[PDB]
Amino acid sequence: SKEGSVAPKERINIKYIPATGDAQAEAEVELPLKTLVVGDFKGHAEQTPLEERATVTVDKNNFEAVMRESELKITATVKNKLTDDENAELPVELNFKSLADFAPDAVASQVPELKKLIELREALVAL
Amino acid sequence: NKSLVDQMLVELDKKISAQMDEILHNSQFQAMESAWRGLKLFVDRTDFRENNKVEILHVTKDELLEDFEFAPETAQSGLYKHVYSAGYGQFGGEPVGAIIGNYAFTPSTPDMKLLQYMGALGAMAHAPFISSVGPEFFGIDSFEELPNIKDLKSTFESPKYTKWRSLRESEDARYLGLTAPRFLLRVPYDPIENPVKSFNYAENVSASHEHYLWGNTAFAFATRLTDSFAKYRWCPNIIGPQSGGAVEDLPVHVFESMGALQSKIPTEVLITDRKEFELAEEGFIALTMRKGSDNAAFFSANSIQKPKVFPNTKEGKEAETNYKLGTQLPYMMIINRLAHYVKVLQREQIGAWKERQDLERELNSWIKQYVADQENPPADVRSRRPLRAARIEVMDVEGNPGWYQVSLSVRPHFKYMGANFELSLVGRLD
Repeated sequence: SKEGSVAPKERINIKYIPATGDAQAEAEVELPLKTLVVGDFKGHAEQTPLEERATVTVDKNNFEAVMRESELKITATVKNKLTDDENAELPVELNFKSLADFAPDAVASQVPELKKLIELREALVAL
Repeated sequence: NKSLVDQMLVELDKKISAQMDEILHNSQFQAMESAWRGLKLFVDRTDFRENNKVEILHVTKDELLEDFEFAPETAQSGLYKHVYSAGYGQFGGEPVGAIIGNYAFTPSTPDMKLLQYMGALGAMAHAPFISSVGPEFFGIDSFEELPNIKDLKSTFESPKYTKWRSLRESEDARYLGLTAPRFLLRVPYDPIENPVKSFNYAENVSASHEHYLWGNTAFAFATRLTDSFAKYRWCPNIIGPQSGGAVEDLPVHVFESMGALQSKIPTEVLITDRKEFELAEEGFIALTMRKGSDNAAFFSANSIQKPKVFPNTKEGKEAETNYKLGTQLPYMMIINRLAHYVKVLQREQIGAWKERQDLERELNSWIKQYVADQENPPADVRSRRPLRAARIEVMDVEGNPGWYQVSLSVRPHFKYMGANFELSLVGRLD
């Protein structure tokens, strides 16, 4: 209920109301300025129609969880410059979880044709 | 012996950095990294402990166009159901305040049909759509020739742009804003300045400036909307170096020029002020770099719609005055917030014993909340009570009882947007 409750009527009826008596006073929540950021956020088209896919609430407190659940992906081809050939291409297959994954460290870990050179560099440094 | 091992380390770092330059400059990877890193740049500069929510919907442009054309009208699409029907017109929901498009727009007929339809969605849902003008919208390669274009007003008369000039004159161009040039998200890597773990990487950025990570401007404009709302519970304050529109903290990149040092500009160009006023007259929001700093500013936030010319009489200048108030975003955000409060609060009175003068009294006492009509209010009280006058007329729909017809007309505080000065030495003056 919303009006509270009273006892059954007695000789002395005492109940408490909001005694401000504020006629022409109505309650509203301060409406959120709900910005709807719409942009290309995944590496592919989805077959799911636009009315069925859902909005994702993002704050500061779960942004890594939003990038985590988003299951990001890029599958593409780059020019390979570990040798002296133009036709030599390097296929990459990456997986992304947070904004650490765009650094050259994690990118250096997620392509084995660079990961073996990082480890080989670790062989040359340790000697 | 050891020096040969170190030379093998330098050559090997040239190899791994040589490949890493090719992966990190991948165009799809720049799209992903630009969208998400720019998204965090928007997110962490807002203040979510002051009732702001940002929602994410993964949409590419081709399914906005395929969606809208597959929809029988604008009123049954998917995005109309995520913005309007699940929001503004749902019992108990919350209105969409603004829509930020992480897109880039060309003069191609799919893009202008997209902006006609998003003008319609912004019409029925009271949500301004903000996006980015791409480099080929002006007829040039990239943004580093805005000092080299002689005249924009004579550029836009070509028959390439006929659809665009058909778009500005439409009555739904109050709800669009297209933003001019982009800006940096990320300092290019270096051993010292932005290091990487367990490796020596030195990002060799060439003369071609696509190798930088460019983020969207519309995110930065969205930081100005959401921050202004977090301070002041409204969004009229997005238009100055000091009034609220200042976007601070941009990354710099000091790199060796032909013998000297120079700062690579965080925006693509230093827009001179004549060029800014021209972009403001064309309906664009010019992100202007402050030269010698790392700070940028919106000197203007006009919307798309062409400001009309009326005859030079008394009534003509009043009607031009109203029509240029209508076509600028720091006033349409005021009318958007009034439209949202009027919808959301005036659904809670359906079923109360109201007469006509009841709505006059309750709306006038409702809107005396937002009137700041003293002699000289300071900047803050103007910031949180934006409208200076309000004149409400309530009439009945005759022969359809109870249905009331209301005209709510406001007069906002004019924000200082240009002046002409004439100076003259003289004697004899008092």
